[PDB]
Formats: sequence, C-alpha cells, structure tokens
Amino acid sequence: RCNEKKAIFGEDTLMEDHLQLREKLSEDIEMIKASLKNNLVCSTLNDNEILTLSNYMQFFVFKGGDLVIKQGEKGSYFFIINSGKFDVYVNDKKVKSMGKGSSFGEAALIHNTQRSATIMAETDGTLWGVQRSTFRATLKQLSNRNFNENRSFIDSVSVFDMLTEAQKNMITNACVIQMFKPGETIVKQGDYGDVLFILKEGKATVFINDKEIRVLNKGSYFGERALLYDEPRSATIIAKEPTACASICRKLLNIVLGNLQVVLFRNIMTEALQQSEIFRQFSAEQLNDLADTAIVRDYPANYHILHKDKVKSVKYLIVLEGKVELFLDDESIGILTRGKSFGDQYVLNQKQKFRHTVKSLDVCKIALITESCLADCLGDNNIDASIDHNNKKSIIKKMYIFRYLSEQQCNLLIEAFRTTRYEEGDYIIQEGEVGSRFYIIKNGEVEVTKNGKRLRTLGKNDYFGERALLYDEPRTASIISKATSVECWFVDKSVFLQIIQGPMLTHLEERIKMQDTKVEMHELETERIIGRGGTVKLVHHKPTQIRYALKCVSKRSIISLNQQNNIKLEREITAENDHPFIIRLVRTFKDCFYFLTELVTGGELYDAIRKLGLLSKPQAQFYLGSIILAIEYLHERNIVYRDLKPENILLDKQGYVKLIDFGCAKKIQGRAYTLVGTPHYMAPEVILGKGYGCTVDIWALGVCLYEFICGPLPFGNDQEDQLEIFRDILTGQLTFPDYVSDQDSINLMKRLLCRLPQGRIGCSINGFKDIKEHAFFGNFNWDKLAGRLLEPPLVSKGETYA
Ligand SMILES: CN(C)Cc1ccn2c(-c3ccnc(N)n3)c(-c3ccc(F)cc3)nc2c1
Repeated sequence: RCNEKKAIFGEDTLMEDHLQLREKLSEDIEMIKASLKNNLVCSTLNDNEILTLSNYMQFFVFKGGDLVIKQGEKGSYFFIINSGKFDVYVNDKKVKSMGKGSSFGEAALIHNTQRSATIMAETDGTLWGVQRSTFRATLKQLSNRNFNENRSFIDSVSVFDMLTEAQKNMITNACVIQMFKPGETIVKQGDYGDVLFILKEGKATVFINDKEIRVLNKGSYFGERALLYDEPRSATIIAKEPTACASICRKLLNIVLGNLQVVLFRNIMTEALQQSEIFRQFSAEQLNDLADTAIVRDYPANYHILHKDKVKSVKYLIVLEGKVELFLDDESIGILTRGKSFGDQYVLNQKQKFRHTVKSLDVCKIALITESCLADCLGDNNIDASIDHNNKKSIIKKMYIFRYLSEQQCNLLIEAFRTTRYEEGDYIIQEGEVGSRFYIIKNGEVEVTKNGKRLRTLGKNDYFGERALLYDEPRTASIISKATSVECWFVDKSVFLQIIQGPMLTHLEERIKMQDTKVEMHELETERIIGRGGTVKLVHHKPTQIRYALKCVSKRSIISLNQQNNIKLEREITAENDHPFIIRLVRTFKDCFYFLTELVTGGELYDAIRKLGLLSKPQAQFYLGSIILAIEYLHERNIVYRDLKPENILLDKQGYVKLIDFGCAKKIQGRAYTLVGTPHYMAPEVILGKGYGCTVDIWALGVCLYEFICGPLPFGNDQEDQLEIFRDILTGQLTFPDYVSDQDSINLMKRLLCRLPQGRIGCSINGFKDIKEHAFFGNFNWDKLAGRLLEPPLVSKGETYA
C-alpha cells in the first residue's frame, strides 16, 4: 500500500479495412507505370523513380456496393483501378463510370483537400492506392538519396577539389542520370566529347584501340579533361552489365558555374590572397578581377623570376606549384611553397624600388600581380591611396549607418576622414558631454569606462561614437587612451550632414532610436486595430511618445495547427533581420505571444499597385528592385521566404517597401521538401516534391513582375481550385498580353518564370547579379535605391491602413 498513477490516451481508418496483401507481378507494374506517366507530378520522373513508387502502392479489395470516397471529407489517397467498375456520383446524382487503367484523387498527393464528388463500387473490383505521406516521403527520399550519392561522387572527382561547398552543391543539381544497357557504348575513342561520367552502380569495360585495358567498377570516372578542353576520348567505354552513370555536361556547367578554369583559379587566388592582411579587406569582386588579370608563367629550376632590375612592374607574387627561395641582396629571407605568397610592402608602396630577389628551387608555376593589375582592380592609378580608402570602406560598410549609402556618398565620407593623435590617458570622449564626431581607431588601444569602471577595450579597426552623427544627446561612456600616441580616423557631424540627404537621415534617425527605448507591456496604450488574422494593434509608448505596431499571435492557434517549434524559429528569423526594406523587431513578450515592430504608415503594396494600375518600366523597376535587395539579404543569411507576394509587403511614409510576414520563412541548410506558400505564387519544384532551396523566391519574384507589368497572375488567375492552379503552373503555357510592348520586361519575366531552377535567371554562381545586370534594369541605379535617393512611384498623403 503506497500513498502516491497516470492514465493513457478519418480516411486512413476506412481504407485500412479494405487493405489486403498481394505480390507485385510484372503485369501489375506495367499498368501502374502507364497510369503514373499520365499523372501531373510523376510525368517529370524517370522509369527508375516510377518503378520505386510502384512498389509502395498498396492493394485494396472492395465488394459491390461499398463507399470508397466521401464528399467534404479530407483527401489523403490516390487510386488506380485494377478490376471491376466504380461509378462517380456528384450531389446524389451519377456523373461517370470508370474501369481498368483510369485513376482518381490526384489532388490528394499534392495537398490535403475536401473531395467534390463521391465514388462507390458498382461492381466487385479492386484498387491500387498510395497515401500522401507515403507518396511525398518516397519523392523526398528518391531526391535526397540521389543528391547525396551524386555529391559524394562530385567530391571523389579531382577537377572539383578547389570548388567551394556552395559551388559543389550547384554542379550536383546539374547531374543527369544516363542509363546504359549491356553492350552499349557510353563514349567512343576519337570523338570530341564534353561530358564527365561516374559509375553509380554496375560494371563497364575500357578499350584503347579495340584492346581490353581494364574493367571499371562503382566509383571510377572518366571525362575531366572533356569539361575543361576540346580534346578527343583516349578510350572506348562499353557497358558489360546494365549500368547507371551520373553525367555532368559542359553545356549545363557553363549555365550554372561558367568557365570551370576561371572559377577554380578564382578560388585558388582568393585563398592565396586572403593570407595577406592587405587583400583580406578587399571585396570578392576585387579579388576575382586580380585572378582574371594575373600573369601566370612557368619557370625552370634556379631561375631569377624577379631581380632588382628585372621586375617589370610586379608588386605581388603567389606560388601555384613548386617552390621559390626569397633573397634580399645576397642573404636568403625565406622559402615559399605551394599556396604561400610575398609582396605586401610593394603593394602598399607603389613607388618603392624592388630590393628583393625571387629565385626558383624546382620547376614551378607562379602567378604575378603588377601595378596595372592593381590599378584596373581598384579603378585608380594611386594604389597607396586606394588601399587606404578600401581599408576605411571595409570598416564603415559593415555598419548599418553607412552600408546602404550610395557609393558617391560613401566615397565622400571616406575622403573626408581626418587622422588625429592622442597621448597616454587623454580623454577622446567624456561621459555627459554632447559629442559631434564619429571615430575609427587607426593604431593603438582605447578603454571604455562608465563611472570609473572598465566595461570593455577596443583596438585597431574598431569604432565608436556613431550615434553623435544622428543626435545631440550626451555621451554614455568615456573613451580613454590606454596605449601611447594612439591615432584615430574621425569625421564631424557637419560633414556627414552635408553628404547625407533628408530621406535616408530620417530613416536612420527614427530606426536607431528604437534600440535605446526600454519597453515593458504596462506602458503601451492601444490606439486602434490595424491588422487581423492572430491580430495586429497600433500601440503608443507613453514615456518616449514613439508609435509602434504590435502583433498578437494566439497560443491556442499555434497549438491547434501544431506550430510549437515553427513559432520559435519565426522569432529567430524576424529578430536577426536588420535591412532598410525588412521590418525591424524591437522586443517579443509571452504569457499569448507578441511581436513589437516599427510602425509602417504608408499603406499596403497590394493597394499601391491597384491605385497605379499597370506599372510602367520605372515603377516596376523600383518595387521589384526593392524586393530583390530584401530577398538577396535573406538568401545571403541562408533564409528562404517561401511566401513572396504584394499582400505581405507594406510601404513606409517615404514610399519605400517593407517585408513583414515571416511565418512561412525558414533557415535553409540543404534542401527543403515541405509544401508551403500561396498556390498562385508557389514554384513548380515545391509542388513536384523533389527538393527545393532559396530559388523558390526568384519564381515568385517573376509572378510579382508579371502582375505589375501585365495585371493578372501568370498561372491560374480566374481559377480557385488548388489542383487547377498547380496544373497551370506545371503543364500550362506562359503567355503575355498584346499591350506589353517592352522586350526586356518579357525576357526577364520569362527567365524568372522558368520551371527548371537550373536554367532560371539568378540561380547560378553569380546569384542576383544576373537579375541586377539584366537589360530590364539598364537605366536603373541600384546605389540610389538602397540610399533612398530615387523618387518613388506612389507617396501616401498622410497615413493609410488596411
Ligand atoms: C496582410 N495585410 C493585408 C494585413 C497586415 C497589415 C499590416 N501588418 C503589420 C504591420 C507591420 C508594421 N506596421 C504596420 N502598420 N503593420 C504586420 C506585422 C508583422 C509582423 C510584426 F511583428 C508586427 C506586425 N502584419 C500585418 C498584416
């Protein structure tokens, strides 16, 4: 006897009763393959993929006068008739009679939907069915196991060793699985091929001049030099048994990556250049230019590559292969091996005479960067001033205040910096005084103090006092010189105000104020309801008199839909977002959930395009360009939005966009398979269920551009049924109205609405640069957009709300 027990706690249950085991014969597999080819999502799949889906189909036995489907109840199965007959009845009235070969319940595989008509067995028959969960999981596995198999083979190949993880994953998607039956030539000797083949499963025989050299098993490959150069095949490879080979073509590689020698050399040179502290601060575009214009030469052993007289404008040297011994006059100062480099002093001092001497120890391959190579890269002959200008640029470009300014405004601010020295113990800043300067440490260390208590230390390239440029508030902490004679680059408020203009200054002024206000729930007074779904309310902060927007996500709504973990990941995405065209979060409360954000008063983008009607080229460029930068920012942070549409975009008082709904957004790490988003704006790869990445938002971008230029949606405008919207997205024809007279608009819209993500614009190694450099944006200034220097299409007269 103890004083201290706990109790324990639709369509699937109905089909479970009719289920029965049966051996999958050859005659049964043939009719499944035939009917699945007529299906909407299995048409794109190959025979090996359809053969796997045929094995997971379960056999169901029915009797004459038995209910199969119910009208209004959720749809989870898709059936293929084997024997007997099934009459379709709609609203208690007959419609059609089916037989062997036909199928029904196609929409259930893509998404959960209520059926329209009932299906009853008229005669004694049997069905071949498959569930949504089982079907979608099999597509996910076929796609995931194929990509992981292909990626493992891309790693085993030696020509792709210097490619990055992102570059390796892109060429894995370009793989095409080519099947070869016994006694079928894969490649012939003498032919000029452009394909790389790897054995996934099976055996193949080699034949140089019709003589057997060896036998190739799984893992072996051939055609590395075919992807690089136009050379003939050294042997004739023939299949001994039924082989399957993963094939990468040079034509598809040029679309995804471009010239492979250029991409590999850019990675080699970037890795070699990033070892030096000078080129560590250079941008990726600048480092690629140096690699594209570097002089690569081969030298024998014991050869003076560079001598005091025979320099020929060389400022930097990188060893690609072999070894070189560095010398100063007649004294050795080091030995550089593969990857190592030299020249930092000559790169920094353009006019300095070359005193060192480089001599090869063995046969080597050396890359050389001259002064003209550095001048064309930096875009100015004064290399010493440009490197110092880039060093300052690299520091200020990492800060929100100067990141989004135009390059002209950014260069004037960099040119306006002045250096000043501070002795030991000198107060740069004193807490309580109203400062008017922003500082960047050039050389030395400085201690941060408040009430005689050391909070932290700042060294070379660190910065402080950026708030003084936007306000006339007193300094919070004092900055004392810890080290001797510390140098500091500084810019006055007067100078900053002359460069920056009204719109951007207003955006920075009221945005940076939000981080200082300490907000608790008790002082937020509710003015009015602005949104509804889950509800958004306009709130007034009584102490600071600043107006904000407050979301109210109900806990019962999250628990009912089973979004306990997804709401936690939404908080992580929304809080980390810090971009001028994305909503800025202040603080999140809980007890139901809440999200306090900035108040966006200019109205909705949905209503803005209705007020303007069909947008023109300057108006469509502005809104799509504003969306591109917000989506590019999320793609750079490995976040996929999955729900891009004008309904989830608001306009601010200045007329600039603001992205807001991050419910469907997710931090991607590989390939996502969950079907989410709005049907009209969803991409085909989401519907097909064979994996998708950040490329889905570039499809929705094309759908937005289509609405702006043309008016209606490109796929299923009048259609309300999800199946018919999804059918128009996959099998439908993309057409354009007769009033659209611009070629560049149509060319961009067609390239953005390209079903295959490999061939879609902006889904290559270059990324959004391909969309940004398109003929549609020829006259568009991307610097002036982010810096709030363009006149927007529509400006709100006062405030607007839904
Ligand atoms: C879909 N729309 C037609 C309805 C609508 C309208 C405004 N918001 C906001 C909104 C945002 C800013 N300013 C303001 N004023 N409204 C937000 C929002 C989103 C996330 C948050 F954490 C806080 C607020 N959501 C909506 C939805």
